[PDB]
Amino acid sequence: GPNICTTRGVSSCQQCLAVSPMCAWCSDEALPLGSPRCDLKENLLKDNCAPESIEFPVSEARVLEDRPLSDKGSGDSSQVTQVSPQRIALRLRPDDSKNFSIQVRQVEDYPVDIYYLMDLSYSMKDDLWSIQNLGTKLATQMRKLTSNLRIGFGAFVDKPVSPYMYISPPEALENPCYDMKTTCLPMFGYKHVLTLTDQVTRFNEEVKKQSVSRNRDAPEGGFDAIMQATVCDEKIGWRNDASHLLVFTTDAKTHIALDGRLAGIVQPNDGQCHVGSDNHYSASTTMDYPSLGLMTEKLSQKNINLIFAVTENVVNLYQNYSELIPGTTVGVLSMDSSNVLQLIVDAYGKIRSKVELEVRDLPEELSLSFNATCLNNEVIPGLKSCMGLKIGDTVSFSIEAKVRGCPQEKEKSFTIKPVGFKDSLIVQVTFDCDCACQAQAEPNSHRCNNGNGTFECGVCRCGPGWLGSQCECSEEDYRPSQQDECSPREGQPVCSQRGECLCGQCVCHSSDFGKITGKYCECDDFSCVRYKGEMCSGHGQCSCGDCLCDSDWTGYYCNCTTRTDTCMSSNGLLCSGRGKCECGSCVCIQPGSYGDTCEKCPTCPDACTFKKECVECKKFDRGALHDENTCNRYCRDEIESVKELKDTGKDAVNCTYKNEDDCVVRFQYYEDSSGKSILYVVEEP
Amino acid sequence: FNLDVDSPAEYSGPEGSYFGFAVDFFVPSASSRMFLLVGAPKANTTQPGIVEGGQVLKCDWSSTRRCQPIEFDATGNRDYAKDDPLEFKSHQWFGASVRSKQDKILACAPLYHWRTEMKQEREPVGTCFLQDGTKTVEYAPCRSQDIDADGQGFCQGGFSIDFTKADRVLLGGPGSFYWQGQLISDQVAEIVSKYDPNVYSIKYNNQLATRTAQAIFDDSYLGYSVAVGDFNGDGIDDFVSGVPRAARTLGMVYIYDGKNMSSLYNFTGEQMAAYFGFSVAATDINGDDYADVFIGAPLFMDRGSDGKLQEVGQVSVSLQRASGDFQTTKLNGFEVFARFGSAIAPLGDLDQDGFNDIAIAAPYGGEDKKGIVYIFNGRSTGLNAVPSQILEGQWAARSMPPSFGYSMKGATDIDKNGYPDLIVGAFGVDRAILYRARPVITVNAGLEVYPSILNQDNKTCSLPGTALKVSCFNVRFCLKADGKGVLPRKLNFQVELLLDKLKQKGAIRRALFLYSRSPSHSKNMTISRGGLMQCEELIAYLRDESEFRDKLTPITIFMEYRLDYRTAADTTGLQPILNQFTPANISRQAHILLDCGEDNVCKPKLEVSVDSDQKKIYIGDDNPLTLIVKAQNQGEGAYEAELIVSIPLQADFIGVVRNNEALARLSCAFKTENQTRQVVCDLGNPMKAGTQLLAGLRFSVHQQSEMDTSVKFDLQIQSSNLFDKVSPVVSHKVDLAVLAAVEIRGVSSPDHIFLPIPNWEHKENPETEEDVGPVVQHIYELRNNGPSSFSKAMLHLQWPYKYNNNTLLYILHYDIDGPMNCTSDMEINPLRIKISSLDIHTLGCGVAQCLKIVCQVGRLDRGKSAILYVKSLLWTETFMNKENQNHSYSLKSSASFNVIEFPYKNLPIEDITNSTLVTTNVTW
Amino acid sequence: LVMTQTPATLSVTPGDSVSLSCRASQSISNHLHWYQQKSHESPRLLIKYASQSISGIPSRFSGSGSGTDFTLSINSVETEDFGMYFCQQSNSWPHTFGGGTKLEIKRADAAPTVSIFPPSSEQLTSGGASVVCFLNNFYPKDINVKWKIDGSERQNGVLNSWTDQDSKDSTYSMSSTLTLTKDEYERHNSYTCEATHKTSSPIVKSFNRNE
Amino acid sequence: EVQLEESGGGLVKPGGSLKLSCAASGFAFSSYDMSWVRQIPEKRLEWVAKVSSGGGSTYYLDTVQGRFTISRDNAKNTLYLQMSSLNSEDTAMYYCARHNYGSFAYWGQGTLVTVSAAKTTPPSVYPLAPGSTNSMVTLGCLVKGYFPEPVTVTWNSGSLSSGVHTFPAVLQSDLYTLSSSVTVPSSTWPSETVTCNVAHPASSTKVDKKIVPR
Repeated sequence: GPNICTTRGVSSCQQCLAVSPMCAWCSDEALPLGSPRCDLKENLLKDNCAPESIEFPVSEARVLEDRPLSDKGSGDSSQVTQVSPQRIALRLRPDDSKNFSIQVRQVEDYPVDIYYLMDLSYSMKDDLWSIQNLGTKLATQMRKLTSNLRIGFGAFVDKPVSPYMYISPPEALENPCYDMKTTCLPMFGYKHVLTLTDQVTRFNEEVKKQSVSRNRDAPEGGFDAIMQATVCDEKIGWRNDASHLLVFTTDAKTHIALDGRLAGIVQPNDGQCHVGSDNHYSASTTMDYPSLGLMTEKLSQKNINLIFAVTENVVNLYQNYSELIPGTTVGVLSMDSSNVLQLIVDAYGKIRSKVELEVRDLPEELSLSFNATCLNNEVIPGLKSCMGLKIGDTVSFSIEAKVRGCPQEKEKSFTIKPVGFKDSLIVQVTFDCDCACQAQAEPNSHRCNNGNGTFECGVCRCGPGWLGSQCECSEEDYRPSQQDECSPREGQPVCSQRGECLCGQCVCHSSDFGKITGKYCECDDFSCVRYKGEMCSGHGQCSCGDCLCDSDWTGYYCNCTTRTDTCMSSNGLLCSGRGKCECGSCVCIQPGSYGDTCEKCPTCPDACTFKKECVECKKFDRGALHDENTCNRYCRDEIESVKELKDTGKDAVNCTYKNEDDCVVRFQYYEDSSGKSILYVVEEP
Repeated sequence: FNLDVDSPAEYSGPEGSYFGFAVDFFVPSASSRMFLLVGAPKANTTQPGIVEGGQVLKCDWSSTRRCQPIEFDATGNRDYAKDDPLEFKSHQWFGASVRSKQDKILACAPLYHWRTEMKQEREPVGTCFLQDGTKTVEYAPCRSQDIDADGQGFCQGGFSIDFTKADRVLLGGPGSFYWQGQLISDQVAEIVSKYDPNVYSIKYNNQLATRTAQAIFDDSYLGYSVAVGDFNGDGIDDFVSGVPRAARTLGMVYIYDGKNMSSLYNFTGEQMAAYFGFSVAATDINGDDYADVFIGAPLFMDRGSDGKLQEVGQVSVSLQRASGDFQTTKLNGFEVFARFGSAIAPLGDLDQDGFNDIAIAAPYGGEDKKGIVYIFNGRSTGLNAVPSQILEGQWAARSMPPSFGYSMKGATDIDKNGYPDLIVGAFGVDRAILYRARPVITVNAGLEVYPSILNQDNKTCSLPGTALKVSCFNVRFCLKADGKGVLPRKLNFQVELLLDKLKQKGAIRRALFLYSRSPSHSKNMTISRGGLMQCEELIAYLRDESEFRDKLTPITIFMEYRLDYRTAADTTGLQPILNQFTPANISRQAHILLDCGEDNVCKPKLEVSVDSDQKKIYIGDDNPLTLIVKAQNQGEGAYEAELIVSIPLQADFIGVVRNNEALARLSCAFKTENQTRQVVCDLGNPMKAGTQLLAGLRFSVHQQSEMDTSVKFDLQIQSSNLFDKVSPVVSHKVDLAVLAAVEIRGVSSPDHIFLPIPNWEHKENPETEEDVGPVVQHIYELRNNGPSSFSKAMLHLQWPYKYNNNTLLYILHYDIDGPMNCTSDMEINPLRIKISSLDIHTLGCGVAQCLKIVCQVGRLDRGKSAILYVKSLLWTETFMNKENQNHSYSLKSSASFNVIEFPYKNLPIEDITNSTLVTTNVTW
Repeated sequence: LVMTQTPATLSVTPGDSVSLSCRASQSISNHLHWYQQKSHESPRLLIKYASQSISGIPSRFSGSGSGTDFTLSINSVETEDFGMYFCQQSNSWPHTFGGGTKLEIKRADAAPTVSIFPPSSEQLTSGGASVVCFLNNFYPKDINVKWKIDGSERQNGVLNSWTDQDSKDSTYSMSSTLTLTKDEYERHNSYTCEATHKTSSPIVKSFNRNE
Repeated sequence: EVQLEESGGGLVKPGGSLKLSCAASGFAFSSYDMSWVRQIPEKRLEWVAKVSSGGGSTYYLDTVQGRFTISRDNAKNTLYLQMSSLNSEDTAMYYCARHNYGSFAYWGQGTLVTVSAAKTTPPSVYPLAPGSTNSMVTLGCLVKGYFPEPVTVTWNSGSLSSGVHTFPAVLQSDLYTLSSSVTVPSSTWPSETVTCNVAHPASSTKVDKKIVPR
């Protein structure tokens, strides 16, 4: 009957739901302060509260929308779908949870939007020349990955300001390379040239039309260019139903956030688009560089993968930046850039080998635990991702959505999406902690029989100044009567020490360092045994001084674990199969075995007196292992009969025993037959 | 924590000039009036032909907020040709970096450009303007024949600045030598004295500079940030130079000897593009007279609980040691993009507590990203990483946000009290704010009640409006306004008295005051100088017994305090604050007398005795022990009754037993308080006479060591009562015992031998196993089953050998393990059995002459197995009888033992003895 | 690229202000320089990079402009400002110069000193005869010089040369040489040099071979 | 102070070759770009060629390229221009110049190059004396038939500088003619001698001509 909420939720209909998923509470005077309250649904149900007055909400896992996952990227009309659930309805109760799953496929033939963002520093003039054959060739090789690929183009040459640019010391650097019998272009920060197009032959021509500029400061403006290419969807030509590949091609180290201080650039980068009608970054002289933080958030939020097509001698910085820009990839570029075709095809294949989920707008009170199915039906806990996938393969994530306490009565949208994917799961989450009869309540002073109080969930509830079992003994004074069962067995305390009986219920006057709950002031939130300066070492919660252990802990002080890896032996058996596990350690078995797993046993009757027991049952149907029906699993040794126990010359133990039939049987116990235990039992005892 | 944000001195200049880039504080020997310096890089001015040159303005902190320019110059570009700048004063950012000492202000322009007569190339050398009193000097060692990027042409002297103790100037020039950087250092005195306006390439005799480095250091920016301090032990302050792109963009901080540009110390960042070196500051945080280095890394990416990279900003703390071996901690921003490493600056001693400390800027933090500055005290072991208070921007972005704390200075006492302020810049708002430190008052308040125990019949007070008398009590309120530094002698305290706090919340008002006829009273108290604990007294009325039923519930009396502000503040708006660790909630409980005889005194008669459920604790395990403690009340009741028992830690308390309805369920604490170990049960606060509380107190007694013969628990019950607060102590002992049963076992490897062994023949002098006979291994073992270990035992073996004159068992080898050593009387292996590679019927030791083998057995742990194996051969001659066929035999040895000595020397000890027979059945 | 420079010639009275204009066919950013060239002297940089003056060049000279249109202004022109001016483009290969402007200084009108010389005996010996007329210290530069032989105008064989404007007095001198064959010379009696100039009514100098 | 001095100009037959030198001092020669700029008889300036500070990059006027070479010796502080396949269009005053980022900050004095099939000819110098009275008397000398330019005229070996006007040469049919005048007080002439001194470097000829009364 009396279980948890018996003492913890009786004072409040919201509290009983706050306290435990098993509790219910009747209304409409079904059990008009009969005796038990809250308890378990089933106890009230049996004690005349079977009708739906019980106010017993349950948690639920429902799917609002499940458009089926698609096999092919070109399969337009119905939107090509990359994940299975689309919209999910989640209903929680306090300290409860529900499971769901996320199926994600690396859909085959999925369209590709690729932008070629080029380093336009003078060392690249021969690259622009080599690249004259790309676009056409890049797309051609990519036709195998997908039938639909678009190619765009842009460039960067660093911020056109005093310390980066040759400062325009003279006029001569307004249109540079006058220094070396040639001509080249001025510095522009970031430029956009070609939006993404299916007419990829346009790239061949657009790159031939370009030429390089001069940079004094070796570090590149590549981070502004990446961020703008990443952010400016409207010009870059990113279509949401496509993978976005930003290819960054360069021969040099990048310039980063707050380095811009040298040019008087101190304005924070807000991660916004600043490219105007001239397809030019107008912020190139006023805004600083984006941080690794900003790049990561914007490319993740908008599903842009970055490919670093970087020459060999600077790879160390790009690889290290990618570690701090998750989801990106870095390859090695040839000095003539002829391998961009291959670099990109492999970079794409690498990008599509990882499935990773991110949850947007997740509230502080909810915890989403993941177990990721990386292979077959095996799941690894603590993972938002799986590695080693091919295009056309799937990944399956198991998610547990748990809520702590009782968060506010608002509907929140948890967006669970693979990174780089447009499709996402919207989980719509609400919290059922109220009783319907909590809202359907009209306190109104009167109605609590003859009195002044409140009313909820089918019963009256007089507050301070009126209290009583129903409506009486405001501050005692009608109290020196009625007695009542204020304590078990009528042992006559006023109320279990910390409290006093008040007209059928006790009132706890204590208000120091915690709370007291229950009819007889039974539950002390603050009073239990410390293990090392803390109640039960922080490995459980207390209720009435009784500590309720957490997962994988036991004992009064919750310091005895139920974890067994520390008492497990090298053979996979707890206590090596000969001993008892206790508090993460091992209790010695009678023959005299010793050590953490009973590894050593110098006294132990030789194995022959333990192995005969197996032979005696597996072959002769006698012994403890026969009577206990245990030999078949206990003895995993191979036992063979032989006509003769031969001079093997190897590690064979000569064992012997006299049986129930007054016969003497000899056998040999041989160790390490390619890791197996082999017994040779004479056919003729 | 004492830095207000209520009445800061708010200073600002013309819009768009970026006032707030750099701040400083000017304190000339010339006067008692000090000024704040605020730099404004894009400021326009008088200088003809110059736009966005920048300027530093001087501001009087005593009201008079107008800022005015420092007259460093007034003229246009230095000419060569007429109207051809030889130096470009435009777009140079003066005020980007500002610093001063005494009567000298040195302003920087990191984008100051020069023309060299040698080549028509504008170069970003960066220079400073020195205002010496009324004399102006150009400071630019960065300008020389080394005209370009290879040289000093790109130094951009001016991104960072400082001065050493005494008078050296530290000018960072991060763009030098292809942005490797350079720290430029000179005595300001030489700069002033040796300056010639017709030469822009003046070299100074004491000039120091970081030497040109290898290409390895390209783009490192030494000079973006600089500080000074006593790093290389004593003498001249060294130079702390931030080099944010050193170490492959991780960043490094170099400490150079103040007297010579050679690296002394090198610190680095752990993360790429964190910008370790944006803000370098130094301070003696531990109060031990040695500067440490705190390095801001504003773009630092931390790792959250979900594995995400969070841009928060880091402050890397390297704490100095005499050996030069720096210890370290890290501070980090809380919010994303709230770049915490942007500025570190001295605060000095925020509470005048002996520690030098700092404040940390996170300029882009806060909802509405205004900028947050974190203030905390120093500690003898480091920094208190958690802010006690923060300063926040009060202005919205016009365009770009203010970036509060971008620049910062402190550790200066601007007002009369020696509690330093923070000058916090906000360049994006063209502003800088002076956050002043307020005096701190520790207020010791106390509340006492004389008739703490009340008697409702003692109606001695007159109620002013009636002919009736009142049972009453005296409530006293005292105040100590203690404070240091400069605070008004007279402080104003507002105090409220609340009576019956716990009942006014909807219950009957059990008590009220005699004159106000209400449960409350208040007054404004004037407390002066500190220690002058003046007081007021109020008299309370206990309400008529004919109406209110309470008898046990305490009357609580509370003090609530507020320290006032306008009436306790200076003329500068510097209001006082009370100490952050001082409560403003003080109370006393009063109780009503119940029973207590004609004497009107609660006179408890507290007694305790116990019943032990278990009398023994075994040595070597966790032995449960439950003691039933009986708490009696044979006199009057008690107030705040408790059971106190002193328990050795080895007796680990579990709790009060809930498994026996005969016992009271008492809540019970477990604690250690000031070299004690104690268990405390809740016997009920309002204890009444005749109450009997019995409870079981359960312990687990470990005590595995060679301890005392018994475990002692000291028990008493007590109260907070007027009379006889503590019961006599009952001292309870539980016997400890040595329990060490040892089991003797053994086995003969084969249990039997058959006589017709193949190829077993007699030889006059047999060799090898084959000419002697079967090998039998006899195992004997002592196993410790009882929990108590032991130090010494013997294992005694009797090996039957000579039956009549026939030698049966020849011991090949004694295979002994564990702490065991065998001694034999008779020769062992007399037959020279070099084999290795491993009363007729009963041939007992009482029949066949036996060998005596005694094995000493040393210390054994519980569960340990002490083994003796006897490997022996059965010799053919002595089994193959000659006289008449043969007989079946039982060859029987005997193993006896005696455990003699235990480490548990003070405990009762019993010898542990037993024996086992081991036999082989030899048949045909 | 073509650099058009106007005006080609300029007459400026001391104390008056002038300006020159340079036009480029395409945009040359600020990559335009200005030079001055005085008589029998080399060009000197005046203004570099459209507005940056040099070191010992007066403030009176101020350059301005960007892209396609540049100016060089001279406030209060001094006598010493006489001479040629050139702009030059340094944007694109080959570097190009404008046509150049000849700056002249205006001063008080001055009539010429005219002196007539007969052929020397030494020239007559070799078979030639050059009659020489010098017209010195005059202003404005525009003067009409005619030769009359026995009253009849002659053009064949007459060679003129004008000096560049004098740096001290801002005046001009010219030399008119009438070269004939000795036998032709000996067929005529009167040789006259006629100079028509403002300030007057031609000025005439004569020589009679029969005197 | 920057010093630039060009040399090696002179009369070259069409299709011929000629090397010009320009010595430099007073500056770090190897730290600056060098150029040749020529002034064509119409008084138009034309850039001819540029050599980078280290000599690595060399730029030429398109109508010059393949015929001219610009080079320098940074140890000898001397700039060179080796011309070949010369035409009449190449006749000009050649000036070496030092760069300041696209400008020609410092210029030489100039070396005159004449491309022509005409032969070197010395001047015939004739006196100009008045025909058989005032406070001042004007005298002169006619310098006729010389080739190529230049010719230098002084009076009384440089002693008489006042009253002197030397006219620019006029080219008539492959020969140049110039005149020079001198005004002296009438009371000092013929009492004092006035002599016209004519130097013609191309033919190493110097002629002293006394002006005597007619």
